[PDB]
Amino acid sequence: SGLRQYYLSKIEELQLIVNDKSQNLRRLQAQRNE
Amino acid sequence: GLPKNPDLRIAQLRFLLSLPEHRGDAAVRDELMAAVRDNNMAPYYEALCKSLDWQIDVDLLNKMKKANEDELKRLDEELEDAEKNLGESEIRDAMMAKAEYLCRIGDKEGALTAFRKTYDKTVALGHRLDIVFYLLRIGLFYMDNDLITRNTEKAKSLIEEGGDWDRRNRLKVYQGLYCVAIRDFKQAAELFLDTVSTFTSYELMDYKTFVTYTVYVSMIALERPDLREKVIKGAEILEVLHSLPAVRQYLFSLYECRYSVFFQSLAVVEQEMKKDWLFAPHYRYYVREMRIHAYSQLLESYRSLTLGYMAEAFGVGVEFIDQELSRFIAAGRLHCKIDKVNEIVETNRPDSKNWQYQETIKKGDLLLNRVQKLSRVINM
Amino acid sequence: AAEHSQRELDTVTLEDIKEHVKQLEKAVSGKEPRFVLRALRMLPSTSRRLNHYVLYKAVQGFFTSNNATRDFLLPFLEEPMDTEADLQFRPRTGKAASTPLLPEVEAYLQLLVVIFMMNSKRYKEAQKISDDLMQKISTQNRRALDLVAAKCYYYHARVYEFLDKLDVVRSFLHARLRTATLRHDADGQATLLNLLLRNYLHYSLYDQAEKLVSKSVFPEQANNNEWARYLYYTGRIKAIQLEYSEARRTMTNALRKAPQHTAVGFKQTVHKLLIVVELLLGEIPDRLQFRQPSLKRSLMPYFLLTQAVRTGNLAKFNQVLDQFGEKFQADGTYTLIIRLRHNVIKTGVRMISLSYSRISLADIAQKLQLDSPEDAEFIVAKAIRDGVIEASINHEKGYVQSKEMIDIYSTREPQLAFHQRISFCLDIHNMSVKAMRFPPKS
Amino acid sequence: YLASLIRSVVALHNLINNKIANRDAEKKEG
Amino acid sequence: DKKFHGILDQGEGVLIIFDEPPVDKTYEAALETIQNMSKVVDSLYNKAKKLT
Amino acid sequence: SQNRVAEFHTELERLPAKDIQTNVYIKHPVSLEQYLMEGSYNKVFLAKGNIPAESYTFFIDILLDTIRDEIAGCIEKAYEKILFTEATRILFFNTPKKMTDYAKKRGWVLGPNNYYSFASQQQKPEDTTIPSTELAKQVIEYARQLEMIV
Amino acid sequence: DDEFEEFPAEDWAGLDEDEDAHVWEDNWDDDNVEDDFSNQLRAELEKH
Repeated sequence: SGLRQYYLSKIEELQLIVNDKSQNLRRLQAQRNE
Repeated sequence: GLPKNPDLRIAQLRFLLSLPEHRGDAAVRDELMAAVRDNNMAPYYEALCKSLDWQIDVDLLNKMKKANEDELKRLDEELEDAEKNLGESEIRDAMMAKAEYLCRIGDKEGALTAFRKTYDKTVALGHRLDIVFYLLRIGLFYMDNDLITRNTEKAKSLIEEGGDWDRRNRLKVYQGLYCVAIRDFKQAAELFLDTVSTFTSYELMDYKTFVTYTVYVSMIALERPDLREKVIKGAEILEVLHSLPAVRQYLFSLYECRYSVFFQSLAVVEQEMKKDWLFAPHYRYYVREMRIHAYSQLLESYRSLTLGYMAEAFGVGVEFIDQELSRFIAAGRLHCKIDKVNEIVETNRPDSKNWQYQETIKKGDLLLNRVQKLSRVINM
Repeated sequence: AAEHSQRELDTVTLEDIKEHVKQLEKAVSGKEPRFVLRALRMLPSTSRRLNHYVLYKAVQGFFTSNNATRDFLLPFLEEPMDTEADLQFRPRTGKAASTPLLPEVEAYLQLLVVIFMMNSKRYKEAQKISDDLMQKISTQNRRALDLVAAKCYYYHARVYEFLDKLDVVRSFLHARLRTATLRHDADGQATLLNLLLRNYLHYSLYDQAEKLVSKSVFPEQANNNEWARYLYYTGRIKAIQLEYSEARRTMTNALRKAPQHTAVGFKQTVHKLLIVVELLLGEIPDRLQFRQPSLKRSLMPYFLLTQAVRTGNLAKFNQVLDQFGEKFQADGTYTLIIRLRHNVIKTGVRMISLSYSRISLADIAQKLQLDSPEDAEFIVAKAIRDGVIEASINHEKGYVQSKEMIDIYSTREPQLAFHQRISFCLDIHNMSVKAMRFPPKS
Repeated sequence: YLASLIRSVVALHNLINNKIANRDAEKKEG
Repeated sequence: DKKFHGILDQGEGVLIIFDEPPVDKTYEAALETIQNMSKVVDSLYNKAKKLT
Repeated sequence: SQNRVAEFHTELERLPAKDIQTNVYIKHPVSLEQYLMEGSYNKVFLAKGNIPAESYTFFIDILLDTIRDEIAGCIEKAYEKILFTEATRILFFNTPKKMTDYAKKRGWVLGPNNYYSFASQQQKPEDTTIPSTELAKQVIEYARQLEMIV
Repeated sequence: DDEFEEFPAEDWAGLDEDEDAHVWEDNWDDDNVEDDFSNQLRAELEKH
């Protein structure tokens, strides 16, 4: 009830960014391994 | 070579009677009646009478049907006798005879089904090609477009399997007549010129008429270099042209730049295509395109030009040439800009580099649109 | 006899719905929202073939966790007609049946329900369930739920239109658009912009739509289809105002961005509007389209209209407008074709300019079947003012003079154009090599 | 510009081939 | 018949002479390559179906 | 009369159809606008005599002045060195001098009598300087995107 | 696909049979009514 929604939306932003970044890094590691 | 069945003279006369200004010709009507009486085409007589509201000569039709029935029953009896004991060949001869008679009397469906039955029974590639050529011919008589395309594809497939090359060239002539029919004049010119030395399809038209069609289409589809190196030099087109002063003058006038005489010739060629059965559809496009081509020929070697000079070269007025030129510049065809205050026709003809740049823009834009669409479509 | 075939069709559809739910589950688990879009490509085929039996079995098996949703969904569904060979479709096994269903799967099920209630001429119940679904979605907050939410808003709009209550939902769409543009979704934003434009058009409220479009920004990553819809609506709104050329350009972009095979009605719409706008622009649209089979008989009014505009004959224009009048009005263009009727001269003046490099004004008056040459004088001057023609009037001799042709290549235009295209190509490549995923260590 | 068009087409082709290979590997795995 | 280079000027009785490279042989090659890769994109599309 | 044709037509959209070609009272705006679209300026100027209601009469004047500015703009953008059978003739002025003040308001040279230059040349921009810095940045960016790891 | 079922197609109430169904190339100019070009030449010659 206290400031949760703000924490929640901001964590959602960080989560989306980190997921995209992890996919990018997976691809990039695959290329470097090859 | 092949039987003159169906007499495409009959198609030509039927068309001629169709025109209002040729419905009442006693000579043509009598000629057609003689043709019907000589070949006894009862279904054709009925279809003609129906379309024309012509009084039926019952006295003559009675004996017409009597003879028709007699011949039909005789042919069926011969087929039965052959099939009873004779195997192949004689039965095939009888079935060919049945199909041939049915086509002669003009019965569309009967002759067509008969030719199909003969084909299915026929295994001889030469005879298969004979059958297909007959089917193409009848599809021409009735301008049966779907039948014509199917038969042409069938002939092409059989010929690709391998066949006598006389029949290949015959297919070339048939395709050329068709392409003339459907206003694809370029292929018509190409095939007609290629086969100028191997026209064996006399069932279609006299050799004089084949060359007349070939020249007519060549001067609208080919260019001046090719025109010189095929038409005006060819040994054949010249040897025949010794008996057609009109077409020879028409061609040479365009080529040598006798423009007044060229127009005088195109006037009567308009008529010689309006009266025709295979060209009349595009009788107002061919003349107009040829007018474009002449206008762009005279203007191919003149930075400027006095409208009076155009008139005196064409033996026409000034208002007329002005009208036609403005019209065709509207159409987006010709490359020039008239000036009225002083009668000059100064040319504007476009630059090469800029044209290449513009075409590159257009084509590359098309390709980029496709590549973007394709990139997106993979995921959605 | 056909009953057995229908039964097999139902079984295969049940398996297919199982497949879509599996795909949604994979997408929700694996942090790949785009993986649902696979689940959301075959909706039209499913809807065109769905059946009550399939719906009953699906809702029975999938909603193992009997919740108020189940009680709200079953009653509308007709029960099997004394089914005896029922296989009791049980997609959820053991733990899966006990555990709660995923928000995305449940949203997709509600979507199939509302679609089926739409195909049948039963709009009230469909609308009820749709409000329930909207409440559900708005209550939650998830990504793949958002991707499905896109089409849920599309279907909410479709039902509200089929009930002719389009106005009443404007605020819901507005707040949904606000939340979306706050949360950084792309497809949802495109969908809600398109729906808002459709709502604004339905009631010919053009000034409000103009403000809205001029203020919001279309996200640059949408589908082909949402881009097509946005482009059509913007083209229509401009054509209704006076910016003809941009309307023409946006429309052609749309027509070039639509699906190739389907959307016969959409192509019809854009083509008729394109014809009208070009005519309004003094050009002549090409005759190739009119004989295309998919638009042959749908444009005969416009075929006659152009035949009239070229050889301008107010008698013929009036005949064609009057006869095919109710139709024009039905299309939603009548106003524009009227705007044409008083501009029939423009085609002629553009023709005169293209054809002639200098003509006396009296010659123009003779050529345009006008009154004293002052009228043609004025029309030409206004034209050159508009920008449709490039020339210069000079009466002291009494002739209007066209401007020469300038060399485009020597300038810097070619460099600019090729630079833009090169940038696009490099971007295509970067995206393309980005899209790769090498999961063999999956 | 021509060079870049060529390169874009080739990279797209590579993406398509990788996608098809992934799909086939999944279908075989499923 | 392209015997030489130039064009007349009727009325004024002049005869201009110049020299023109009507073609450049580096834009034609580019246009042909664009057409060829249009055909290649068509082929990729025809091979994009399998993905569906 | 306020030179807002875009709003003119946005509003025309709202109303039904029958009133447009049936209602004499609304016939005036649509018909006058059609007359202006067809370039016909004599017809609009003469059409004052026929009016639906007397209240409009004030705004007929403002429309007349608006179209006068419009014709001045057409002449300025169009034409080369004045003429058009004398300014006052096509400006529909009862007195030849009535145009002097309006010409003064606009940026007209006021040459020989009824002979004012509009400067349609627009300076004829021909100077070119080869903007290079932009081109160099463009090319280095091509190279950047070409060699970076993506 | 995303079939625009939202947008309606054209009604098939009348659906009159094709008048000629010719398919060669259409072209815009074919609509114009000329005057039998030979006739125009003849009239020119009569008027000179």
